[PDB]
Amino acid sequence: MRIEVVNVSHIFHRGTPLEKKALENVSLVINEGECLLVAGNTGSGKSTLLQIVAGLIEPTSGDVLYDGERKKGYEIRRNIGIAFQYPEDQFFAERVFDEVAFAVKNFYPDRDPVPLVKKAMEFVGLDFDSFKDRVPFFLSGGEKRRVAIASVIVHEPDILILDEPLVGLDREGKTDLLRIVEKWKTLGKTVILISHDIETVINHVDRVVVLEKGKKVFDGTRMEFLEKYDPRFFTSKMLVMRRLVLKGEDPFSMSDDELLERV
Amino acid sequence: MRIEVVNVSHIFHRGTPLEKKALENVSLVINEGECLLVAGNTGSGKSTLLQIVAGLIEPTSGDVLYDGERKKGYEIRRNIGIAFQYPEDQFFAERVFDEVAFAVKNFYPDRDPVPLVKKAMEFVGLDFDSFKDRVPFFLSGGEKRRVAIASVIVHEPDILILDEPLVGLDREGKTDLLRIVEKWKTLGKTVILISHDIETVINHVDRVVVLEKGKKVFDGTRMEFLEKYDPRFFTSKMLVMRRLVLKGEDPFSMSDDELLERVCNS
Amino acid sequence: MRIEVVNVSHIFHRGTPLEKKALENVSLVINEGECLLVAGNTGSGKSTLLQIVAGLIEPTSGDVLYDGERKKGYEIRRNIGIAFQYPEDQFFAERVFDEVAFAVKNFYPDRDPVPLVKKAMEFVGLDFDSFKDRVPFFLSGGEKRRVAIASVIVHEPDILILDEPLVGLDREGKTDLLRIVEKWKTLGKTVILISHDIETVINHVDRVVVLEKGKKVFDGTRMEFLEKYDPRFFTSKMLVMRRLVLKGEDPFSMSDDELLERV
Amino acid sequence: MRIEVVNVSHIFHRGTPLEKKALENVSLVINEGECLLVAGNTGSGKSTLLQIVAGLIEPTSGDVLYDGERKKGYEIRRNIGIAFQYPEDQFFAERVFDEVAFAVKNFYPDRDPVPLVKKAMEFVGLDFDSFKDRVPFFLSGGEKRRVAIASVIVHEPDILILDEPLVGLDREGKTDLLRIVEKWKTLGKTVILISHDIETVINHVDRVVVLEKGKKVFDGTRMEFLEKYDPRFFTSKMLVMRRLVLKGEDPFSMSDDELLERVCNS
Amino acid sequence: MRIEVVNVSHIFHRGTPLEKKALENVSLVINEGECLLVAGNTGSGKSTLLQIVAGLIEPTSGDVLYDGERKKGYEIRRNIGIAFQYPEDQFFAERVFDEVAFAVKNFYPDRDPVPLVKKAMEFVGLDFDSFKDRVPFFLSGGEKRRVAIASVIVHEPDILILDEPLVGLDREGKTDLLRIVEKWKTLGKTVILISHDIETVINHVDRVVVLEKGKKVFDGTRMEFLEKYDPRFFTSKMLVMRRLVLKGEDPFSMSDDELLERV
Amino acid sequence: MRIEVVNVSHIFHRGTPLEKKALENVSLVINEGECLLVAGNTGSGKSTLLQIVAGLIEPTSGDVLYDGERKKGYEIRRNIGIAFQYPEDQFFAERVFDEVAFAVKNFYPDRDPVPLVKKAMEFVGLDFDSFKDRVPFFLSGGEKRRVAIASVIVHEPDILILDEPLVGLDREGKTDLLRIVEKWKTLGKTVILISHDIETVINHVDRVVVLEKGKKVFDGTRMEFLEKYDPRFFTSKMLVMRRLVLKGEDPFSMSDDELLERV
Amino acid sequence: MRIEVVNVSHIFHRGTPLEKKALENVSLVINEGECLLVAGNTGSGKSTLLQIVAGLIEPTSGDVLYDGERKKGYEIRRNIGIAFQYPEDQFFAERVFDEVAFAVKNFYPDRDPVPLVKKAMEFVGLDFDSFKDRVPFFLSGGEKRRVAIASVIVHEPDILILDEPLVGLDREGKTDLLRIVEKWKTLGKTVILISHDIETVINHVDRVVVLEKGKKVFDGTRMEFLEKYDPRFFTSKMLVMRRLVLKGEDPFSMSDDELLERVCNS
Repeated sequence: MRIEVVNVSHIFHRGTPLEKKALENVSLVINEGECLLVAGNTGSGKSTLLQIVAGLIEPTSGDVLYDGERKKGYEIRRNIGIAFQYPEDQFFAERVFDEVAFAVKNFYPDRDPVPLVKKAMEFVGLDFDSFKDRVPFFLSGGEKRRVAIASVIVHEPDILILDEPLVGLDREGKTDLLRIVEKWKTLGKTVILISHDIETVINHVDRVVVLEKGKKVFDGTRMEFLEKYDPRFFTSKMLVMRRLVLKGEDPFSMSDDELLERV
Repeated sequence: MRIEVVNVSHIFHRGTPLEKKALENVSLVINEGECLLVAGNTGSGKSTLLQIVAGLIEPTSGDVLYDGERKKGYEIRRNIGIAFQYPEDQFFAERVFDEVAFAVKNFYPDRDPVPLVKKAMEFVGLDFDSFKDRVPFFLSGGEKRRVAIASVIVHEPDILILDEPLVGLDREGKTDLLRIVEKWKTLGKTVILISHDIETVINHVDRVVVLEKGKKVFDGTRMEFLEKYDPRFFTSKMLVMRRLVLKGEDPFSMSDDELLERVCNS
Repeated sequence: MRIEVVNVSHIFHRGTPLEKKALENVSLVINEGECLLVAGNTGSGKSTLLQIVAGLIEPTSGDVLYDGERKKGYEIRRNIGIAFQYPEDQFFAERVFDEVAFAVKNFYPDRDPVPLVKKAMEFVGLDFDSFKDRVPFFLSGGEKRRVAIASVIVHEPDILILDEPLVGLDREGKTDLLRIVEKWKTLGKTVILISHDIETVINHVDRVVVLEKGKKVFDGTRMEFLEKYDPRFFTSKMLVMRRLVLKGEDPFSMSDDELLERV
Repeated sequence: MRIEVVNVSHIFHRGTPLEKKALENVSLVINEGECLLVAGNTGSGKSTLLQIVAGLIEPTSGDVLYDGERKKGYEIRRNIGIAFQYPEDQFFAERVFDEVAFAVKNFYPDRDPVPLVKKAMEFVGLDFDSFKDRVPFFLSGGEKRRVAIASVIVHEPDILILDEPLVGLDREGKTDLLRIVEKWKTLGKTVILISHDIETVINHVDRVVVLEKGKKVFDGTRMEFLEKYDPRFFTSKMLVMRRLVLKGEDPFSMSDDELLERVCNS
Repeated sequence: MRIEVVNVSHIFHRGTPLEKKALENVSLVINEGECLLVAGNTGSGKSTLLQIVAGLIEPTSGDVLYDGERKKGYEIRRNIGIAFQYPEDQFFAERVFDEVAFAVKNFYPDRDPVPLVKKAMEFVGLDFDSFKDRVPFFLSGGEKRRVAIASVIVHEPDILILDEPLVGLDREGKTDLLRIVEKWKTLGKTVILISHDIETVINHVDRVVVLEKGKKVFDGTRMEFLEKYDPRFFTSKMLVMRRLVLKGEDPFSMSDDELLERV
Repeated sequence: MRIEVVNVSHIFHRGTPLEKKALENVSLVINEGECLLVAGNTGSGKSTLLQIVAGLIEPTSGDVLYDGERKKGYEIRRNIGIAFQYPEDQFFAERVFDEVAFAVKNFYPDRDPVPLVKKAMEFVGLDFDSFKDRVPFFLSGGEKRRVAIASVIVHEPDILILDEPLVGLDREGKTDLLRIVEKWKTLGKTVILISHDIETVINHVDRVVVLEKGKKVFDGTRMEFLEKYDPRFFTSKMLVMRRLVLKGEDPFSMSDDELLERV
Repeated sequence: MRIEVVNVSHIFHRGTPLEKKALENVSLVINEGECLLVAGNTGSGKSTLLQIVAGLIEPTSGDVLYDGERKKGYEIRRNIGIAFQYPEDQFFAERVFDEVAFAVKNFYPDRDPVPLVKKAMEFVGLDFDSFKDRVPFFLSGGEKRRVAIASVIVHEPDILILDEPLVGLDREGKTDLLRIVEKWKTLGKTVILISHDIETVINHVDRVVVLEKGKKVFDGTRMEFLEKYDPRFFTSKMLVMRRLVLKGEDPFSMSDDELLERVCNS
C-alpha cells in the first residue's frame, strides 16, 4: 500500500484554550516495501504522525493518501499493524493462541484464524504446538516480544508501524526484533518506526524523516541522513559512518573493521 | 482606478466646541499602481483623508474623482479595500473560512465563495487547508492581521489602503505584512500605507505624502522626500540615508552596513 | 424569512475535558412575522439558541433552516439584526449618523447609506437632522436606546433578535422599546426575544418557548403558556391572567379593570 | 450618622452644550437606621444625589450635613459604603480573600485583615472557608455581587447605599441580596436603595423618596407612598396594594393570595 | 520602595491540562529610583513578570520582596501605578477631573483628592482649570496620554509600571511621554517598562533585563547591554552605539554627531 | 481512629475554565468502629468524598480531622486501607505472598512482613501455605477477592474504605466479602463503603449518608434511613422493611418470614 | 554498610511448570562507597540479585551479610534505598512535597518532614520552592524520575540501588540522572546500577559485575572488564576503548575524538 502524507497539520483540542500544536504542513511519501525511520527530539510530534498514518487520529488539516486515495481511519485500519513499546504489558490472554488470534478474529471474523495464527507464529520463529497453549505472561522476554509482533502481523497488514519497539530491550532482543523486521521487508511490505536509538536502527532502514517542533526538517535516504543532517547529537560510530560517507563509501555494509582512520 | 483628490477639506463636529478641522484644501493624485505612503503626526488628518478616498466619509468640501468622475462613497466602495488599525478586532466568525467568506456574499450572493476565499487566504500567505477551520480568536497576532487583510481584499478591489498595518506585530509579523504589500504592487495595483513612522515602510513605497494639521506639506518621491522634507524628526538611519541622498547615491535597499561604510567616505 | 430549528444540539468545546452541554435536540419553527419569547432559568441555553439562529455559532448537531434552506452563518448574517443588553455601551462612533450607518456600510457597501439611515432613525422616532450629528454618548438614556435599535434594523434584516433588551430599563424605556417592537411586527417581520421579565413582554408576544437545562419543555402560544406551563414562578398578575385564561377570556386585551375576581 | 441634604443642586458640564442640571434644590433628611428607597426614572438624578451624599461628588450648590456638620466628601467617605451598579465589574483580585482584604488595608494598615474580611464575607452570606480562595471571575452572578458588597462594608460604615442592587440577578440572587438589606437594618444601621422599580423593594423599606427630573416630588412612608403618590405608573400589584391602602388595611407582607381575596370584598 | 524578585516561577493553570509555563526561577533587584527596561521576544513572559511585581498575579513559586518584606498583592497595590497600552481606551469618566481622581478616591478615600489631582495634572503638564472639566474623549491624542499618566501617579505610588506605553504613539507622543518618565525618575521613584521599541527607550533607562521563554538571560546596565547582549536584532543605530561602547565611549550622551566612523 | 469531615468543599481544577464542583459544605462524623454507607446518584460526589477521607485528594475547602487533628494525606495514609472495584484487575504479583505483602513492605519496611501477611491471609480465610505461592491470576474469583482484601488490611489500618466492592460479584461473592466486613467491624475498626446495591449492604451498615449533587442530604442510622429518606428508588424489599420500620419493628434481624403483611 | 553476598541461589515457582532458577551460587562483595554496575541480559538474574541485597526478597538459599551479619530483609530495608524501573509509576500524591514527604513519616513519625524533603529534592536537582507544589502527573519525564528518586533517598540510606535509571529519558534526563549518581559517590556512599547496556554507564562506575543465566561470569574493575570480558557483544565504541586498554592507556573520559585519533596510531 503506497502511503502519502499531504500537507498534514495537527492541533490537539483545536479551538479551545487547551489547543496544542503537534504537526505543521508535513508532507512525505512511503513507497510500498520501504522501511522508514521517523526521528526527532522531545515534542517533535512523530508519534502523532504515526498515529495519523495508522488512522487512529483524524488530522486537523491535510490528508493521508492510501494507494492514492483518501481514507478514513476505519477504512484502512485492517491494513495496519501497529505496536507500542512494552506491548507484552498489554497481553490480555491466557494462551498464546488467543493473544495472537485477537486481531484476525476482530478484523476478519469470517476468515479461518488457525492458519493465520500458525503462519504469524512461524514467521516470528515460534513453533505452533510448542507455544500456542503456553501462558503469555510466563514466556521468556524474547518469546513475549515475538508473540507481541505475531499478534500485529497475523491479519497481514500492508503496513507495520512500530513506535519505540526497542525501549527496554537488551542487545539480544534488539537483534531478534530487527531480524523479524528484515523478514517483513523481504516480503515487500512497508515498515515505519520511531526509535530514540537511531544508531541501532539506521542499519535496517531505507529513509529517515526528522521532525522538530511539528515540522519536517529532513527527508531522505539513510546515506543522505548521515552525510547531510545536523551531526550534533550523533553517537561516536554514527560520526565515523559520516566521515566515511562524506564522499566515499557505504558504511552500512561494513563490519567493525569500519575503522578506516587508515586516513 | 485613478484617484484624484481635489481641494478637499473636512470638519468634524461643526459649530460645536468639539469642532475640529481634520483636513484643509488637500489636493492629491494617485495613479493606477502607485505605492504611496501617507505620513504625519497622529491628528494630521492622514486617516481621515484615506477614509474619504475610500468612500466611507463624505467630505465637508471638495471632491474625490475616480477615473475622473465624481462618485458618492457607496458607488466606489467595491474598488477600494481599506483595512483600519487592528482590523482583526472586527472578527465575528468562529473559523477563518466563514470570516473571509462573509466578505464575498454581498457582491457574489449566488457564487460559491470557496475560490475567492482560497485566493485571498493564499494572497496573504495563509495556506488554505491549514487555516480554513482555524478559530480566528486562537491565532497568532500576525495570522489574525492577515485573515483580516484577506477579508478586505477577497473581492479583489483595485486599491488597497492599510491603516498602520505594522502596529502591535512582532518581527515575523512585519515581514509577512510587508510581503502582502510587495505582492499587491507586483500585480500593478495601487497600495496606500498610512503610518507616522516612515523609516520602517519607506523602503516599500515609491512616494511619500506628508500631512501636518490637515494640510499637505510634502508630496514627492522617496528620493525627493529624503532630500527635501524638513529633516528635523528623521531617525538616525533616515539621516544617514539622506546624508548620502545629497549629491547622489540611492540609499534604498543597498544594505545596512553597505550604508554606513559609504557615508563619510564622502 | 421562515426560520426552522431542526434537532439542534450544542456542546461547547466538544471532545475536550472542558466540553459543556448547552442544548439538546431542540426543534422549533418561527413563521415570518411572529414575535417569539424564549424563556427559561439559569443555564437553560436560550442565549446559545438565539446565537445559533443568528448564525454566530455553528451548532454541533442538527440545523437551522432559513426559508427551508440550510445556511451557514456567513450566509444569513446580513438578514439578521441582533442586539444584546446595554447596546449603548458598545457605541463606537462620535456622531449618531456613523453609529446608525455602520451595519449597512459593512453589510451592503454598494447601497446608499443615507436613505437607509434616515429611514431607521425615523422608524425609531429620531428626527434625522436633530440627531444625526449629536454625540451618541451624551444622548439621553431613551434616545441612546432608540439609536441602538436603529443601528440593528438599518440594513433591513428579516429577523430582529433581542437578547435581554429590557435589562437596566425603567418603565418608560420599556414602553418605548416595546413600542418599536410593535412597529417591527407591523411590518410583518420576525422578532425573537429573551427577557427575564416575562410579565412585561408576554403582552407583546405570540409564542413562548421554554428551555430548561438545554431542553425544549414548552412551545406554544402566549394563551397556551399561562394556561398550561408550570405557574410556580408566575408573578401576581401573570397568575391572575392564568385563572382568567383557565377556560375563559383573553386577559391580554384587558386594562387593569382585569380584576375579574367578580368570581 | 444622621444625613441631611440642604437645598442641593447639581449641574454637569456647565456652559457647554452638554450641560445637564442633575438635581434642583433637593432637601432630605435621613436618620440613623432608616430604610430608604430613592426612586424615579433613569436620569431623575437619583444616583447623582446618593453619590453626593456618599461624598464622591462635590455638589454645585447647597450642602450635606453629617450629624449636623458640613464635611468635604473625603472627610466622611469612611462612614458610607456605596455600591455602584454591577459593583463586581471593579474586581482586581485573583481570589475572594484579597479583593475584600484590599478594602481593609488603608483604614487599618497594620491590622491583620482576616477578622474583618471574615465578618464581611459572613455578613453577605458567603461562608468564609468555602469562598476565601475562590477565583472571583468564576463565581456565579449572585456570589460576585456579594463579594463586591462585602468589600464595600468590610470596614463597617454606618450607612450603606446600594445602586440598583438587584439588577441582572436571578431569583435566588435577589433573595440573597435582600437578605443583606434585612441584616443591615436589624443592626439598626441606615440603608438606602436606589431603584426605578419600586414593586420588588418596597416590602423591604420604611420610606420612599421620589425624584423627577432633578426634583423631589414625594418624600413619605411606604404607606403614605401607595396612598398619595401619582398612581399612573404603578404596576398591577401596586394598584391592588394601594386599592386596599385606601380607608385602611396594611398591604405589606400579608401574603400574595391573602392580598387578592381581600380587595373587592371591599 | 526596594523591589526584589526572588526565584520566581509562574505557571498558569498549574495542575490542570491547560497548565502553561510563563516564568522560571527569575530573580532580580530594582533599587528605588531606577528605571528598568524588561525586554524579550514573543512569549518571554515579561508582562507576567510586571504583573507579578504589581501584585496582580500571585506567582506559583518564589516571592517578590517589598523593602525586604514579603507582601501580598492587596498589601502593596496602593504603592503601584501601572498602565497598559492605549490607556486612553479605558477612560471611564465624562470630566478629566474624575478620570484623574479615580485612584486616590479608590485607594485613599480619606485624603483630599483635589490637591492630589492638581498636583498629578501639573506634573504631567496639564493646567488644572484648563483641563479639569474637559471631556477626556475629545482631548487631543497628546493630552489624553498625559491624562492617562496623571491618573496612575495621582496616588503617589513608589513604583510606576508601564507595559508598552509607546505602542501607537508618534515621535511627538513618545518624546513627551518619555519626558514625564524623566521627571518621575527625578523624583527618585522607580520605573519599570516593557517596550518593543528598545532603541527609543534605552536612552531613558538604567538597566535592561531580558527574558527568553520564561528565563532571565540578561541583567545589567544599559552600557553592559549593548556591549554584551546578543546584537542579532539590534537596529542600525543600536549597532553603532555598540561599536562605540565596545570599549570606548558613552553613546547615550551624544547627539547624532554620533557617526564616529571617524575610525 | 475518629474521623470528622468539617465543612468540606471540593472543586476540581479550581480557578480555570475546566473547574467542576464535586462537594459543597459537607460535614459528618464517623466514630471508630462504625460501618457507614455513603449513597447517592450519578455525580453525587461520594467517591470524591471517600478519596478525601483517604487523604488521596486535598479538598479545596474545609478539613478532615483524624482523632481530632488535622492531617495531610501523607500523614494518615498508613492508617487507611482503600480498595476500588475489580481490585483483582490491579494484581501486580506472580505469588499471592508478594501481592499481600506489598502495602506493609511499602508502608512499614522495618516491620517483619511474614507474620502480617499470615495474619491478613487467615483473617480473610486463606490458608497461608495453601495460597502463599499460588499465581494470583489463576485463583478462583472468590479466592482473588479474598487476596485483594488481605492486601488492603495487611498493614492494619484503622479505617477500611471500599468503593463499590460488590460490582461484578455474584451472590456468593457478596456474602463472603460482606462476611469479611463483619469480622472487620468485630475488631472495632471503621468501615466506609459506597455501593449502588443499597439493598444488599444496608444489612451490614450502621449509618447512611446520602449525597446529591455534592451536598449532604441525609445523615443518620440505617433505621432512620428507611423510615425517613425519600423511598422513591427503594427496591421491593427495602419498601417492605420501611412499612415495617414506619413505627414498629427492626426488619434487619428478621429472615424472610419478614412478610408481616399479617396487617 | 558493607554488603557481602554468600553463595546465593534463588528459584521462583518451584515444583511447578513455571519454575525458574533466577540465581545460582552467586557470591559478591560490595564495600562502603563502591560504584558498581551489575550487567547481563534481561533474565540474567541481575534485578532479582539486587532485590535480595535490598531485603525485598528472601532468597531460596545462601545469605547476604550486612556489615558481616545475617539480617532478615526488613532489618536492613532502611539502609538501602532501591529504585525499580519507572519508579515514577508508583506516585500516589497530588504534589511533589507530599509524595517525597510520605517516605519520611514511618521512620520519623513525629518529625516535621520539611528539612529532609528539601534535602532530597535538592539532592536530585529539583529546586525545592520551584517544585514542591508541582502536580507530579504534569511534570516532564526526567523530573518525574527525580521526584521518585528523591522519595527513595529521602531518609538517607547508605546504599542506593537504581534499576535501569536511564530508561525512557531524553538526553538531558540522562545527564540529570547521572548527576545524581556522581553526587551520591562524592559523598562516599555505595551506589549500584543495574543495566543491560554498559556503554552509557561504564564511565560512571568503578567496577562491573556480569550475570549470565543466574551465574556470575565477571567481577572486576572497569579496566579489567574491557580487557578480559567476552568482547563479542561490545558496541563499536566499547571495542575502541578496549582496543586501547590493551598494552595500556586508560580510555575513560579522555574525550571522544581524543579516543579515535589515538587508536591506530597504535
